[PDB]
Amino acid sequence: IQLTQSPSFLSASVGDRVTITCRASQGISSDLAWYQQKPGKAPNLLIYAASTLQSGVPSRFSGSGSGTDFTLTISSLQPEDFATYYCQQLNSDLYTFGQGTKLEIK
Amino acid sequence: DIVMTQSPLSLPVTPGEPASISCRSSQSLLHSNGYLYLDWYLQKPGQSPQLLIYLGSNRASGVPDRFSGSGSGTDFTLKISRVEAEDVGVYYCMQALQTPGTFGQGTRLEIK
Amino acid sequence: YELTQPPSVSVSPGQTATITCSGDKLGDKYACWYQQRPGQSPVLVIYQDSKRPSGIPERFSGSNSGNTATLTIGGTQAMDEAAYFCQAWDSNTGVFGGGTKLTVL
Amino acid sequence: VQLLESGGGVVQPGGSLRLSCAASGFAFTTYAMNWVRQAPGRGLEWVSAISDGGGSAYYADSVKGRFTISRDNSKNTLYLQMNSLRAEDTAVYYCAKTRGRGLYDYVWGSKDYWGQGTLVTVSS
Amino acid sequence: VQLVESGGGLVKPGGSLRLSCAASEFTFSSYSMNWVRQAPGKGLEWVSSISSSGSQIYYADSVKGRFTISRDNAKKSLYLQMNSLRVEDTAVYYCATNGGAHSSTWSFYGMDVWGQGTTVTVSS
Amino acid sequence: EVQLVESGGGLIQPGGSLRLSCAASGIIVSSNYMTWVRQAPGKGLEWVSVIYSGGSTFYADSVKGRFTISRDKSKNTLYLQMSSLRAEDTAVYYCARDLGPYGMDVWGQGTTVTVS
Repeated sequence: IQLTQSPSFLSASVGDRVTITCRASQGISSDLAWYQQKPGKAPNLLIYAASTLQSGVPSRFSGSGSGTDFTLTISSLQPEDFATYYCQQLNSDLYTFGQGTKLEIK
Repeated sequence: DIVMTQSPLSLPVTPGEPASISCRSSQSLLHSNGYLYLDWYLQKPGQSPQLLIYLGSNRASGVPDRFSGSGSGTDFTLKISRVEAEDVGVYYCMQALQTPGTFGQGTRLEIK
Repeated sequence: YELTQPPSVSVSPGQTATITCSGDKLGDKYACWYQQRPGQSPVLVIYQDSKRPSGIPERFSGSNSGNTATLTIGGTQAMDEAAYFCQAWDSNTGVFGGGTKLTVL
Repeated sequence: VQLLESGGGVVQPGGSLRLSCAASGFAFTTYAMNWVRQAPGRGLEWVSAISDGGGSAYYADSVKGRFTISRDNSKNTLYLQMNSLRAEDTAVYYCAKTRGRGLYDYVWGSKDYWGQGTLVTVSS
Repeated sequence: VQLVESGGGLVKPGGSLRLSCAASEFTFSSYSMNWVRQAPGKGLEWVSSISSSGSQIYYADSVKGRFTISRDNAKKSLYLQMNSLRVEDTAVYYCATNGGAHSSTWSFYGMDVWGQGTTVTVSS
Repeated sequence: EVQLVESGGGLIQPGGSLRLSCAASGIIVSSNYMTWVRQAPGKGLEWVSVIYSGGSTFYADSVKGRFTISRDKSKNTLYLQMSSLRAEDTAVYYCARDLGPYGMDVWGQGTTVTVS
């Protein structure tokens, strides 16, 4: 399967509403995990099953979409909310990731 | 029956301040297998409750980090780190040990 | 289904006792009777409405017909003073009678 | 996850009703369910709970015999039998699922997700 | 056989107990067991019953959904799970054999061998 | 509480042999799905291998015939036999625990492997 994030380089100031899109080419409908990676650090779960808040993630992070469309929504940005954001195929055999979207506190 | 009493009946607390809600069980709710079967609920005004604290000291998925529970045997306390404007509403405790499921009477944390 | 027994009956020692048991079409069913002397676990004394278990003297006579089950005790003595439970089975349900207390003077 | 409660309205004192908790977005095949009532301004009070596949029918005293519950494990729905309704059951009814799916997570215990509730009014 | 019961004690309403009725010999296998409770002020009540094989299990109307009779012919023991012990369950329980192998032949026999009863008390 | 620590990578001649290690505290390796994940410099994450809780193994198309995943129940550790190393194997590898519908809940710090 092929996962495509859109778009790669993304910029906004603090407080903006961001919508990072990882687009599923076939349509899987429940198998997404949102991976935020501080530059040169260890990634962490943000939303698993594409809609539910993984424990300890602050409530400003949300996920939405099911089927062929999927999105990452951040309700209110923070100066530390810059990272490279990954989408992953859950319940798979190759665990295909996306290319990576680099949000920038700009 | 397990009749549970909350303390106190009302806690109007300004936002940013800390708050503790205590509810004591008539019987012992400890160690059905080793845990404390008391659960904490918040019914925000006009909408349905969801779990805040389960098993006395632990919380469910996605709960704000400010909430924490404590106490063993019969005395149990909820510990809000910092009251804010979304925390308004009634708080319930429940004994989760015996089949007759009894809730508290309802203490609101409000903004005074 | 309920079985109705009189609360208690009494006869003088050496007499003949008669204790009844009532049920709806009870003469079509098998009824057992038990003896509960106070402070004692009960003992079966009559089953199948006519037969008498091993270890019981023949003066424990029971019969059934119509809507009444009856037990007859000729030559009643002192230790016949006991609780008497008429039993019956209906639709795989163990239902006990009221239990008639027999008193000897 | 959605907990759509159906039925409910104005029923007659001593009459009859049946309530539906249509659930979706989760298994419901290995999850227990709970029924919770709340008379107007009187607090959450318990009614009922069921096991993963029925059979385990757990009731309070005030609903002894008079209420019975069932589930449609194929269609993923929860049901609730009512008879001879009194005036103390005039309330809004919540169907709620237990946290979880293992044993010692009591089928009458923690209630993770709740519904929107439907009002059941007994009057004339 | 020679029967001895155990397990009766002080519990509060809604609590859990698990009685027992142990046999002396292995002739236990041929006996369909019955549980009969005796009130402190009244006579006897039939509680439950089980077949010799244990596949024909019946309960009284007042007790289904709460109690769980079970046996083990190789263990020569008879149990009675005692859940939601409730206000009028305080009594002395008797374990009595029927002799009839299956529920279809219970009416042809009577409960002959009773063990020493065990006192169960529920109160706050 | 749940920590993965990795060692064994380093600068190695092309086509050579090497092995990684991944000690685990808290998680038992011998009954959970452990995966090897690769990240080339200037690139993103990519899957390498997974060994099942029962012991069944799996590797990627770019990995088959070259690498081997291995374990130890006594030390609660995860290994990767590194062999026939080409220039494309220059990457940083992390060990993660696979739970199916649940994502890679815990991760390792990572070790840099360079080919020259």
